[PDB]
Amino acid sequence: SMEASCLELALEGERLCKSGDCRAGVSFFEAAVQVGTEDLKTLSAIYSQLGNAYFYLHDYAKALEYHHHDLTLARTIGDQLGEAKASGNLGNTLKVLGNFDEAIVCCQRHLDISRELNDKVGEARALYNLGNVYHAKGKSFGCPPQDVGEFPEEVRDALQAAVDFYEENLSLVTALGDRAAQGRAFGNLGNTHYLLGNFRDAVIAHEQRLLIAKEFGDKAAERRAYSNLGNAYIFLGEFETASEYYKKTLLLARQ
Amino acid sequence: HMEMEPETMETKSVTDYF
Repeated sequence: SMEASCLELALEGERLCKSGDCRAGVSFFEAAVQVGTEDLKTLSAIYSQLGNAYFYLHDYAKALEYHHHDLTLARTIGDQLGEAKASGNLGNTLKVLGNFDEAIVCCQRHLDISRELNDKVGEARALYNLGNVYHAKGKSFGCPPQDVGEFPEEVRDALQAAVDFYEENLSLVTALGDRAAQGRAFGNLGNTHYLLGNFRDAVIAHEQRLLIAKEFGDKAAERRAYSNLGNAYIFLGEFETASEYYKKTLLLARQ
Repeated sequence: HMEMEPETMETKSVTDYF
């Protein structure tokens, strides 16, 4: 039937994206769309795959559109988890585009549904996703030195809010034992502090990020941590310190 | 200026049927 062949093409697409070549994976997903199916669970899944595929490819407009169809459809068939997820992805995409307000609503939904269903895994991710949004939002005021000295309570509020999500996230992910996740949260938590002017707090966060990076054998994350650490010391005045972390950074990407 | 961590996207599979 047309079901079977649509099922095949998607399955392929998954292994293709799973194995690095998402460009071709997209094509197989689109193809499976072109074939189509009376099973909307499956279709829903496929649009999602496309949404992310295209997200990774930096074509955010198309990701938005594919997740919006996913979201709609999950609502259509009463798939709460599916709606939680599609929300998340749409939210993140909206963040990337700079439509923070609607992004917040979308990520907020993801959270609420994940709480309802008592999905702690999903709950924590949404907490991280929200973190990034409020971060991005507060970050996108004017430019990122004169900032830390003077800026509006409604921007503070936006950043402090991220901090609160990150911390909550962290807490959650300590329970689930997810080192990777602590990795991500720590980094962004630190930059958020950096902007807020909490530089000693910044360091702590990135030291944890670095440690976790080293533990995973992750050079890019090592690459960053040193970088972000350089910046904070600079703001405390420790230039000889900064000088070295910066050296390590340049020294790293070499290796 | 600052270096940030990647996003997480939740992910659905066809294999969820199985």
